[PDB]
Amino acid sequence: RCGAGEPWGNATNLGVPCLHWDEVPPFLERSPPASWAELRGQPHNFCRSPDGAGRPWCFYRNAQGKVDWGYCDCGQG
Repeated sequence: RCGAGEPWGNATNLGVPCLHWDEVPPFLERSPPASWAELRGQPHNFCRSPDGAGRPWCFYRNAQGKVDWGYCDCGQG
């Protein structure tokens, strides 16, 4: 019990901040499950999920310099 597909906003609930969708570098460190062009949150940052598993996700940037995507659910591992 924590939140089934809980979009914690501009940070993954596990505790890692989401980067802006238009600020996603061409050299991405993690590969997304599909094209995310239609997440349509380009100007801003925020957990996005049209389909997949009814579970929002964002691309997060960590303080180690990496930019990968993560599920906004509740520590998805």
